[PDB]
Amino acid sequence: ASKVKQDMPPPGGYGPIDYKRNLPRRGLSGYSMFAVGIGTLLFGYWSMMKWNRERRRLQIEDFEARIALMP
Amino acid sequence: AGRIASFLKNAWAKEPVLVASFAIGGLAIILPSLSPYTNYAIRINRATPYNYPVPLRDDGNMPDVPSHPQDPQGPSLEWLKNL
Ligand SMILES: CCCCCCCC/C=C\CCCCCCCC(=O)O[C@H](COC(=O)CCCCCCC/C=C/CCCCCCCC)COP(=O)(O)OCCN
Repeated sequence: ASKVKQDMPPPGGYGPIDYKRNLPRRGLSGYSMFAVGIGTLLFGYWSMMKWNRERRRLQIEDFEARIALMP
Repeated sequence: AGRIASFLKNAWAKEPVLVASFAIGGLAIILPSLSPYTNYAIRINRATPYNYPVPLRDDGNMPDVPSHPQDPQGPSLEWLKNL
């Protein structure tokens, strides 16, 4: 005496189902990354130049200590 | 002018690794001849006392040889401290 009951889609329909590709760009420009790399290299070069000059001075100092002790 | 521009553009599009390698090698070849610190590097190398400085026998005719390390004569590494 009841209505016919069956597995049916809801009245109206279903919400949209996405199927198309989604691969967003999400990236910097090439110039930006190249510039960051070059700037990092230059900063490292300057730091290493200072440190190596100081190291050469220290080496000279301890070499002179050896020279003083040699006789 | 334009031929080299098109060739460089094609190379940058097809072989960026080779373009970068050739640029780096060319810079490494060229730049040292134009730098003022190469002389400083040579002088730093010459200033390192690996062996003992043997004193010279005084004969009374060397105004430019010190008789003591703290004497004003002889080479000075005052330039090196500020470098
Ligand atoms: C003056 C610098 C000299 C010293 C620095 C160099 C250091 C080391 C670099 C050289 C290593 C060996 C390089 C060998 C080159 C072989 C070229 C070649 O035949 O390869 C071609 C590919 O390359 C070519 O197309 C021919 C040459 C293309 C141009 C390469 C660079 C030429 C010069 C451009 C750079 C100029 C300097 C930079 C200036 C910056 C711009 C302002 C074939 O590729 P396949 O792997 O077989 O292909 C299979 C898949 N398809």
